[PDB]
Amino acid sequence: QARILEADARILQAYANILSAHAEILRAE
Amino acid sequence: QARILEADARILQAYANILSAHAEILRAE
Amino acid sequence: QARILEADARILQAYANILSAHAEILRAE
Amino acid sequence: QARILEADARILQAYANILSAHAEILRAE
Amino acid sequence: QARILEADARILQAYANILSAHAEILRAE
Amino acid sequence: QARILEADARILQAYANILSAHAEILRAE
Amino acid sequence: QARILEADARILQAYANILSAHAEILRAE
Amino acid sequence: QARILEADARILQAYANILSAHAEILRAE
Amino acid sequence: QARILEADARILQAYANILSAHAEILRAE
Amino acid sequence: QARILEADARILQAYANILSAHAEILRAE
Amino acid sequence: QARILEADARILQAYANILSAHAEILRAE
Amino acid sequence: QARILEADARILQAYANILSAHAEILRAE
Amino acid sequence: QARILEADARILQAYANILSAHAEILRAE
Amino acid sequence: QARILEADARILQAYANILSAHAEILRAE
Amino acid sequence: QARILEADARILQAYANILSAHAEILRAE
Amino acid sequence: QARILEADARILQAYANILSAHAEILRAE
Amino acid sequence: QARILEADARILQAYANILSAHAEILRAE
Amino acid sequence: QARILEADARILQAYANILSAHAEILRAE
Amino acid sequence: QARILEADARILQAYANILSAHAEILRAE
Amino acid sequence: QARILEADARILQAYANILSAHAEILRAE
Amino acid sequence: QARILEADARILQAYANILSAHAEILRAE
Amino acid sequence: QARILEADARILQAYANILSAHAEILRAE
Amino acid sequence: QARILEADARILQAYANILSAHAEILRAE
Amino acid sequence: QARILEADARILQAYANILSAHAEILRAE
Amino acid sequence: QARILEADARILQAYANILSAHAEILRAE
Amino acid sequence: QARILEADARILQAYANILSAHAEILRAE
Amino acid sequence: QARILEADARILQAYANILSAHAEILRAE
Amino acid sequence: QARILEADARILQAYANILSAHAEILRAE
Amino acid sequence: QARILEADARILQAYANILSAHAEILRAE
Amino acid sequence: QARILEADARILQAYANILSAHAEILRAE
Amino acid sequence: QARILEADARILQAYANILSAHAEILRAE
Amino acid sequence: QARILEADARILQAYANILSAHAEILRAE
Amino acid sequence: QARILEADARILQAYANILSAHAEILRAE
Amino acid sequence: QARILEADARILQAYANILSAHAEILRAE
Amino acid sequence: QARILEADARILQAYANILSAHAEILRAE
Amino acid sequence: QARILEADARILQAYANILSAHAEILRAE
Amino acid sequence: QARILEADARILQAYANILSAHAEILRAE
Amino acid sequence: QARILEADARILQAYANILSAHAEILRAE
Amino acid sequence: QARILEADARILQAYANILSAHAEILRAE
Amino acid sequence: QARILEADARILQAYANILSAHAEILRAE
Amino acid sequence: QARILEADARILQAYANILSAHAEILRAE
Amino acid sequence: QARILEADARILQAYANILSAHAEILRAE
Amino acid sequence: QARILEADARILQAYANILSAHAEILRAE
Amino acid sequence: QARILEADARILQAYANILSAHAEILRAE
Amino acid sequence: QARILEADARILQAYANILSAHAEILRAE
Amino acid sequence: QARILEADARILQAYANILSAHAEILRAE
Amino acid sequence: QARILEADARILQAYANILSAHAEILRAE
Amino acid sequence: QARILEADARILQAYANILSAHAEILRAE
Amino acid sequence: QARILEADARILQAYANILSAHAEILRAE
Amino acid sequence: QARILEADARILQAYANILSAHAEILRAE
Amino acid sequence: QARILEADARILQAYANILSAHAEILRAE
Amino acid sequence: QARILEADARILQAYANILSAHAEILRAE
Amino acid sequence: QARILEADARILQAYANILSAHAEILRAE
Amino acid sequence: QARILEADARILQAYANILSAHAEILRAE
Amino acid sequence: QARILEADARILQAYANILSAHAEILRAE
Amino acid sequence: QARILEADARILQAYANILSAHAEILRAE
Amino acid sequence: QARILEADARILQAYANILSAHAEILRAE
Amino acid sequence: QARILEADARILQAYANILSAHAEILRAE
Amino acid sequence: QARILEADARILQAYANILSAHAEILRAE
Amino acid sequence: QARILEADARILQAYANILSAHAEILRAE
Repeated sequence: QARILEADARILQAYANILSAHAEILRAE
Repeated sequence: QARILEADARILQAYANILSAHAEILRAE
Repeated sequence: QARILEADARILQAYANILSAHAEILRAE
Repeated sequence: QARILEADARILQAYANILSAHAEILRAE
Repeated sequence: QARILEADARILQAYANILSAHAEILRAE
Repeated sequence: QARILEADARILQAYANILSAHAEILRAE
Repeated sequence: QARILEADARILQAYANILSAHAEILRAE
Repeated sequence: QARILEADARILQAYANILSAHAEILRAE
Repeated sequence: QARILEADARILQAYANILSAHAEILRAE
Repeated sequence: QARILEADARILQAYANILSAHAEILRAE
Repeated sequence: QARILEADARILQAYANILSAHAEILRAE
Repeated sequence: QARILEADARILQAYANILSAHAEILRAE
Repeated sequence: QARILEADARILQAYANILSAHAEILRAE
Repeated sequence: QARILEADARILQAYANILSAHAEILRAE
Repeated sequence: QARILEADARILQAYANILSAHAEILRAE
Repeated sequence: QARILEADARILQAYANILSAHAEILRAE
Repeated sequence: QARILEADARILQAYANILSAHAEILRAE
Repeated sequence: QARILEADARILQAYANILSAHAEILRAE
Repeated sequence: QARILEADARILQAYANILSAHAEILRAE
Repeated sequence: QARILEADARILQAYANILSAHAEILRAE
Repeated sequence: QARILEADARILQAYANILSAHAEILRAE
Repeated sequence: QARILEADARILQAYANILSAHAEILRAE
Repeated sequence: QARILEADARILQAYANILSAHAEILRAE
Repeated sequence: QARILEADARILQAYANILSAHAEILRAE
Repeated sequence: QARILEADARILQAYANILSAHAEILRAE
Repeated sequence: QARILEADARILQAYANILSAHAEILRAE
Repeated sequence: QARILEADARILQAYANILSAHAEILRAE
Repeated sequence: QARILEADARILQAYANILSAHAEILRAE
Repeated sequence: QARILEADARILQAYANILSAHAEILRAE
Repeated sequence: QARILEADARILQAYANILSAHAEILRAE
Repeated sequence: QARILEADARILQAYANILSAHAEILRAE
Repeated sequence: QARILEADARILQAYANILSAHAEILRAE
Repeated sequence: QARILEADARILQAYANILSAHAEILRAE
Repeated sequence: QARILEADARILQAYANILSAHAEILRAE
Repeated sequence: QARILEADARILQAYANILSAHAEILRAE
Repeated sequence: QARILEADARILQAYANILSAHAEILRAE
Repeated sequence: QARILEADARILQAYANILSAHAEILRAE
Repeated sequence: QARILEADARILQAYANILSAHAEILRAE
Repeated sequence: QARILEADARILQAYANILSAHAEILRAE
Repeated sequence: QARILEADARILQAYANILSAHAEILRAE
Repeated sequence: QARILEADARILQAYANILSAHAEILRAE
Repeated sequence: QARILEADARILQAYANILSAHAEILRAE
Repeated sequence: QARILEADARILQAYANILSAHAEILRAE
Repeated sequence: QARILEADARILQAYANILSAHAEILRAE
Repeated sequence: QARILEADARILQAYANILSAHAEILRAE
Repeated sequence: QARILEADARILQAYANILSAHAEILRAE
Repeated sequence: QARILEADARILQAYANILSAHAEILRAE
Repeated sequence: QARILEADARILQAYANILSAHAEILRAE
Repeated sequence: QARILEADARILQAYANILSAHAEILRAE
Repeated sequence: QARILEADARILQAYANILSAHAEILRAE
Repeated sequence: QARILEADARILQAYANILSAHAEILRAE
Repeated sequence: QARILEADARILQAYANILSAHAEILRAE
Repeated sequence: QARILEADARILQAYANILSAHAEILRAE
Repeated sequence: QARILEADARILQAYANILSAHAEILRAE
Repeated sequence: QARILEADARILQAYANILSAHAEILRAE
Repeated sequence: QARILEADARILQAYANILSAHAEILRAE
Repeated sequence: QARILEADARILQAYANILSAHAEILRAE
Repeated sequence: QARILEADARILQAYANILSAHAEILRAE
Repeated sequence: QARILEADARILQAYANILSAHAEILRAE
Repeated sequence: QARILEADARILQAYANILSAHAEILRAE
């Protein structure tokens, strides 16, 4: 069951990467 | 029944890989 | 389980970066 | 867990920056 | 945790700046 | 923590300025 | 903390000014 | 703290002025 | 603090004026 | 402080005037 | 000097009892 | 010096009782 | 020094009772 | 030092009662 | 140290009551 | 340490009440 | 350790209330 | 251990409320 | 062991709320 | 043992909500 | 003189109760 | 003279109770 | 002379209780 | 002569208690 | 003088109850 | 002669207690 | 002076109830 | 002669106590 | 001054109820 | 100043109700 | 005598429920 | 005598519930 | 004698509950 | 004799609760 | 003899509580 | 002999409380 | 011998309190 | 021998108080 | 020997008071 | 030997009073 | 006012005539 | 006022006639 | 105002005439 | 007033006749 | 304002005339 | 404002004339 | 007044006859 | 604003004229 | 008055007969 | 804004003229 | 009306005959 | 009315025969 | 009425036979 | 009535047989 | 009635057998 | 009745076996 | 009855084993 | 009964082991 | 029984260890 | 028993250590 929690953590890390990429794209202009 | 949980964990890991790939593609430009 | 908390912290940091970028964009004009 | 508190502090600082920027914009006219 | 209190103080200072700006705008007419 | 009290004092001073401005506006007519 | 008391005194003085202005307006007619 | 007492005295004087104005208005008819 | 007592005396005098005005109005008919 | 006593005396005199006016009104019929 | 002021408050509350008794005289009719 | 201020509050509440009694005189009619 | 401030709050609430009693005088008419 | 701040909150709530009583004076008209 | 922060929250809610009372003053007109 | 964080949440909700009261001031106009 | 996380959730919901109140400030205009 | 996970879900839903409030800020403009 | 799985489902639905809120942010623009 | 399977169904439906939310993110663009 | 009129209204409502009771006598048959 | 009229109203309501009791006698059959 | 009429009302209400008790005798059968 | 009539009312209410007790005898069967 | 008019309104509504009770007497037949 | 009638009422209420006690004898079975 | 006008509105609505009750008397026939 | 009748009432109430005690004997079984 | 105008609107709506009740009197015939 | 205009709109809608009620009087004939 | 006839109607409708229940017994086969 | 007939109707409806429950036993198979 | 028949109806409805519970036992399988 | 039959009905309803609890045991699996 | 049967019903309902508690044990898993 | 059976029912309900407490132990996890 | 059984029930309920307290220990985490 | 068992129940309830106090220690954090 | 066990229960409840006092120490912070 | 144990319980309750007094020292700040 | 009492006496005499007529009708069979 | 007492006596005599008629009807069978 | 009482007396006399007419009509058969 | 006592005596005699008739009916079987 | 009371008296007299006319019409047959 | 009261009195007089005309028309046949 | 005592004696004799009849009925079996 | 009240009075006078005209028309036949 | 005592003696004799009958019934087994 | 009120007054005066013209036209025949 | 009850009894007897015939038919196989 | 009860008993006997026949049919296999 | 109880007993015996048959069928495998 | 108790005992014995059969079936595996 | 207690004992023994079987099944793994 | 106590003892022994089995299972890991 | 006490002792021993197992598990880390 | 005391001692020893384990865990950091 | 005292001593020693550990932790900073 | 006293001494020594640590912490600033 711990694998589900690790997968959720990885999903949230991917979401954070998405948000950081969008922030950098917005700050580009 | 534990195999269902392992399969769900693998599905979530695949979703995280999808999100990371999309993040890298977005950061490419 | 601590990885979930670290991911949440990273998500909130990304949100703060988004807000700071929007603030700088608004202050540009 | 302290990282969550630091992220919340950064979010609130970003909100304060937003409010200060809006105040300066309003005082411009 | 003290950073949260400092951020709250900054938020309240920004609110005071907003109120002062509105007061000056109202006193303009 | 004293910064919170100073911010509250500034907020109340701004409110007093708002009330004084409204009083002057009312006394104008 | 004394600044809070001074701000409260200023708020009450503003309220007294409001009441005096209303009294003068009423006595106008 | 004495400023609070002075402000209260001014508020009560304003209330007395309100009452006197209402008395004069009533005695007008 | 004596100003509070003077203000209370003025308030009571205003109340007495109100009562006298009402008495005269009642005695009019 | 004597002004408070004088104001109370005036209030009681006004009450006596009210009672006398009501007595005269009742004796009218 | 709190006793003198408390006695003044008692006198005013006694007058309030006078007025309330008169009111419930009117109500009993 | 809290006793003097509490006595002032009692005097004002006694006047409030005066006004409320007068109001319910008017209401009983 | 909490007693002095509590007494100030009591004085202000007594004035609030004054104003509310006057309001319900107006309402009873 | 919580008592001083609670007393400040009580003073501000008393002023709020002042303003609400004035409002329902205006509403009763 | 929770009492100090709760007292700060009470002060801010008292100011919120101030603003809401002023709002319903404006609304009653 | 849950009490400190709950008090922080109460402070932020009090500020939210401030902003909502200001909003319904604007709406009442 | 559920209390700390619930308090974090309460803090974030309080910030959400902040943002919603600001939004309905903008909407009321 | 269901309480910890439920608290995590509450934190994520609070962030969802943050994002929705920001969205309806943008929509209100 | 149904509670742990239900909590996992709640976490995933909270992330779904995150994504939907972001979507309607994009839609509101 | 129906509860475990129902919880599995809830987890899968939560993932379905994830995918649908992502889809309507893409659609909102 | 509001009490006499309210008593008249009570008498008429009592007669209304008489008539309604007679009606539901007829209805019960 | 409001007491006599209120007593008349009570007598009529007692007769109304008589009639209603008779009605629910008829209804119970 | 209000006491005699109130006693008459009590007698009639007692008869009403007689009739209602008889009714619920009939109903209990 | 109100006492005699009140005693008559008490006698009738006692008979009402007789009838109600008999009714709930019948009901208990 | 609002009490007299409210009592008049109560008298008229009592007559309205009279007429409605008579109507539902006619309807019950 | 009110005492004789009150004693008669007491006798009848005692008989009512007799009947109620018999009823709850029947009910206890 | 809003109370007098509201009482007038109540009187007119009571007359409206009179007319509607008469109408449904006619309708019940 | 009220004493004889009151004694009769006491005798009957004593018999009522007899019957109630017997009832709660039956109930205790 | 919104209360006076709202009372005027209530008076006019009461007259509208008068006219509608008269209309449905005519319709019931 | 939105309340005054909303009250004007209510007055006009009340007149509209007047006219519509008159119309359906004419229609009921 | 409407109650007896209504009870007869209830008995017949209960028999109708009997027959309908039997019918849907036959239908469920 | 309406109670006896209503009880008969209740008995028949209870038998109807018996038959319907048996029917949905057959249907559940 | 309505109580005996109502108790019979309650017994039959209890048997109906027995049969329905058995039915939903069969249905839950 | 209604109490014995009501107790029988209670026993049967208790058995119905037994069967329903067993059913929802089966359903919870 | 109603008490013995009521106690039997209570015993059966207690067993029903046993079974329901076991069921919600199974459900909580 | 009702007391012994009631005590048995209490023992069984206490065991039911045991089982429910264990269930909500499992649920709290 | 009802006391011994009631004491047994109290012992079992005390153990139930033990288990519930342990459960809410687990829940508080 | 009921006293010994009641004392055992008291000991177990005291341990329950121990556990609940520890729980609310954990909750207060 | 009930006294020794009751004293043991008192000792355990005293320890429970110790733990609760410590808890509300933690809560007061 | 119950006295020694009761004295031990008193000592522990005295320590509990110590801790509670310290707690309300912290709370009074 | 005596005319009201005479009218009430006539109403009660009419009620007595109604009861006597019903008694004669019942005694006819 | 004596006419009211005579009317009450006649009403009670009519009630006695009703009871005697019912007694004779019951004794007929 | 006495005209209202005379009108009420006439209304009650008319009601008594109605009741007497109904009594005579019932006694006709 | 003696007529009321005679009527009460007749009512009680009628009640005694009712009880004697019921006794004879019961002794018939 | 007395004209309103006179009009109400005339309305009640008209209602009494209506009732008397209906009584005469009923007595015609 | 007195003109409104006079108009209401005239309206009620017109209603009384309507009722008297209807009474005469009904008495014609 | 002696008639009331004679009626009470007759009522008690009827109650004794009821008890004797019940005793004979019980002794029959 | 007084013109609105005068217009309302004129409207009500016109309505009274309408009612009087209808009354005369009805009385014509 | 002696008749009341004789009736009480007869009631007690009936109670003794009841007790003797119950004793014989108990001794039968 | 006063022009709107004057226009509303003129509109209502025109409506009154319309009603008066219709009344005269109706009174013509 | 008794004929309706006899007809209902005959209908229920016919239904019982139907059920007995169906039972015999089912028992034939 | 007893015929209805006999018919209900026959209906229930027929239902019991139906159930016994179904039981025998089920036991056949 | 005893026939209804006998029929209910037969119905319950048939239900017991059904349950025993089902138990034997289940024990067959 | 004892037949109902015997039938209930047989029903409970059948339920015990059902439970024992289920226990044996479960213990088979 | 003892058969009911024996059946309850058998039911509880069956429940104990169920629990023992479940315990053995759990201990198997 | 002792069989119920023996069954309760067996149930508690089964519960102890359940707890011991769970303890061994937990100690396995 | 001693078997109940032995079962309670075994239950408490099982609880102690549970607590010791949890303590060892906690001390493992 | 001594086994209960030994079990309580073992439970308290287990609690002491829990506390010692928690103390060691806390002292680890 | 001495084992209970030894267990209490061990519990208190564990509490002392807890307090010493907390003291050392506090002295660390 | 001496072990309890030694444990209490150790607890008090731990409390003294707590107080000394707090004193040193306070003296640090």
